[PDB]
Amino acid sequence: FEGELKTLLRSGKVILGTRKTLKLLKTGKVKGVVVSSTLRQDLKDDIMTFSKFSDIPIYLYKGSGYELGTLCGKPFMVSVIGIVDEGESKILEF
RNA sequence: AAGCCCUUGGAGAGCCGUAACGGUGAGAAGAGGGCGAAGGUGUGAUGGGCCUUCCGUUAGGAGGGUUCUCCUGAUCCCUAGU
Repeated sequence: FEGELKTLLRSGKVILGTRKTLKLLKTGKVKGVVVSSTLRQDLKDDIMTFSKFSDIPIYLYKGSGYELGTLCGKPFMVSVIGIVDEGESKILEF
């Protein structure tokens, strides 16, 4: 997973944070979403509800928002990642 | 006003902020808003009560003024922190 995520952020277009990627999910404008396991429960089952209405891949990350933020290189936590453009990586088949 | 809420917005190797601790992608600053102390300002009140002058000096009667610019201040009151 980390191999594709390295390539995804190098060339693709990405959205960090719950609020911005939650609105795009309701209108069906994200290719895919990855969720860390430490996200708040009220927001996690909102992701799962709106995902069944549009057939968008959902990936459940094992770690927390801190080692998900560190993978992106961003100095603080990111709990939800919205994939709006794959770029050239091969992540969207998961 | 503090505090807590609501839309928008989208930040980092940084920004915002306190008397201090601090806050932030689980969404900061910036823009607008909602609920919101003690008190204050009007009305209550050409009502009083306060200072004062003159006459008759019995009973009383007839007038005048009650404005303006600042400072300090609780161990009383309400409001948030830690």
